[PDB]
Amino acid sequence: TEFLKPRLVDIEQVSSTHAKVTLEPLERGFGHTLGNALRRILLSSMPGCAVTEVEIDGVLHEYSTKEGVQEDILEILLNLKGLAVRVQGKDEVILTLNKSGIGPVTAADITHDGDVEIVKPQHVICHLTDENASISMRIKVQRGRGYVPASTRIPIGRLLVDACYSPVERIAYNVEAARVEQRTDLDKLVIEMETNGTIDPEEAIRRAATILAEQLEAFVDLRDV
Amino acid sequence: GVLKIVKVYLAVKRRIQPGDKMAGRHGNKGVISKINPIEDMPYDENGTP
Repeated sequence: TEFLKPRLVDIEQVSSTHAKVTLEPLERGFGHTLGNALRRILLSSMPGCAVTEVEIDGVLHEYSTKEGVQEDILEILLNLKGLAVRVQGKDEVILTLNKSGIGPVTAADITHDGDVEIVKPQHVICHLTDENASISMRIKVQRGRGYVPASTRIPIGRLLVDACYSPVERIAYNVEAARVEQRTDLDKLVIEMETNGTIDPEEAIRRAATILAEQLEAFVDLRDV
Repeated sequence: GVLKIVKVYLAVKRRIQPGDKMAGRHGNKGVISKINPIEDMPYDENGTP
């Protein structure tokens, strides 16, 4: 009759990039059910901090090329799209990257304002070939959800980049048996995930529980005709 | 007759949408039905869709 409730019995940070977690106890059938549900939601709609706008002083339009930088402006923008950031209090913020001289250019050179936190300083944006050629650029990043391209939301120097509001890429789940526990058929659910590192596993799974519940609140809210 | 001619170059970044056409290396013609969520797609045991 009863249905024993699971608990987040384990969180483990296997790598600095990602983690795995465990739910226990679960009973027959609920395993794959909650597995697909959680995987679908944890892949579908999460918070995000994808870069939104990029300004560069020497750039009129995107498809030009700056002197002293080997790669195209578009390639630089794609590298920026490969960036990941963490912010706590503010919905939006402006980041400032200023640097000249020969050598690589990674996120480590960006201004390190408090809530703004780089998760991948080693992420290279570009390389510079000139001792005196300063890339000096402002980066508006705000929160969001899902995927917002430029054509949707749509200054001449302000160049627009599509949004990629997603901190995770890979998710999988496995059911298995638990200890005897004086009761067999108890199901342990192990959830494995891969993230850039911008989201804690507990935060993500708790938000998944909350969102799926309020969706079920509609099922609770079923009224009249 | 002409006194001056002016040309202008417009860039458009077209990504993808339903109805576009693509194929491989076997004559395997194919238009694209519907861009669809990662979550509707099938995935292996390790989860990669």
